[PDB]
Amino acid sequence: STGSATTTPIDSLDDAYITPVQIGTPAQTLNLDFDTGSSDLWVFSSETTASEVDGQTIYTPSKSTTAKLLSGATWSISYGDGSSSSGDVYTDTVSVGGLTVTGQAVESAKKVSSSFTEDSTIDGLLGLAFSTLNTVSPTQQKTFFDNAKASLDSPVFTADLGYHAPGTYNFGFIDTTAYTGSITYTAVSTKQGFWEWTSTGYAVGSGTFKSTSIDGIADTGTTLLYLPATVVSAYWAQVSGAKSSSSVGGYVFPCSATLPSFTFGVGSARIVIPGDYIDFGPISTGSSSCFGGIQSSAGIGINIFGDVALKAAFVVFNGATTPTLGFASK
Ligand SMILES: Cc1cc(C)c(CCNC(=O)[C@@H](N)Cc2c[nH]c3ccccc23)c(C)c1
Repeated sequence: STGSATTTPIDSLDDAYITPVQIGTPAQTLNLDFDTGSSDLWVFSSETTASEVDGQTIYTPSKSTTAKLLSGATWSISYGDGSSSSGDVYTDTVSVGGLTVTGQAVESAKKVSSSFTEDSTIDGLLGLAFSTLNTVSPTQQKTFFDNAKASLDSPVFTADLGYHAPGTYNFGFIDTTAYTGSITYTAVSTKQGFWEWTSTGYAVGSGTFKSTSIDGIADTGTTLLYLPATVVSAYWAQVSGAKSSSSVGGYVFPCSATLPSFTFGVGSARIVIPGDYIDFGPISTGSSSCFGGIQSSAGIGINIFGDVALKAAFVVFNGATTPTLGFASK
């Protein structure tokens, strides 16, 4: 089998991407944030504290003839940025395009933190990291991809995120028309539960490529590109007036700037992030200071190749017996 669904930026800055997902019988369609940095499929629901719902579409398991409460199962997730959610668990039928998993764990939120409430465009997250990170207790549950993998024509999914435009998540096949050149594959460590890999270096604009190992995760659920402070300083030094602001929380730059590109290495291959991808707009409404899309990882503990980097590439998440990551230009 295969599946294919269009993923759409939630706003004019590409702050996140939402993909329609069918849950239950009859189908309830929710717009989920496909997150290769976590492993829980959780949704706003009829159980969610009413004051914590503000425009999201909810899953109502009592209206699904295939939903079954997973007795005694609860979940609770604390993302590294300080957001969180928790609740109870149903098994139900979940489809992404033409791809269907019966008996998928659907984690129904009873509580969400304020940032999720305040984002009316995201109805939940669909985790695509490794199932060892799943938070359901006392019986850990599998991700949608893990459940689907044996049925897929090939045990893969691909992320093709657009810049200010829709893109595509494919399951079970590689669309050879969706990229230029070839796909370069690179090793993955699964020990921490992430799609953890090592970039071979970077360049700023037309500058000389620096060969240096940069360990990090491929995380479709993170907006920005978070890299070591040395790398980030080298980038913003090329932008007149850019500076790291403690009050704002990272590098800011004049909104009148035209930004240089940023290149990262995948083996001997190179992915070029165009400069415009690194502009995340005014720091506050009406400001002439803009927030940078490349930021220091120093306070995080790991480098994060988030959407800023991933949207410049066609990315293969290869779930073969030994997982690997593939990147192509597009
Ligand atoms: C200090 C610090 C700061 C950041 C930015 C991060 C990355 C957080 N990014 C995720 O954890 C996403 N994989 C998932 C995610 C978290 N919050 C969301 C809100 C909306 C949509 C998706 C999500 C970490 C690990 C640590």
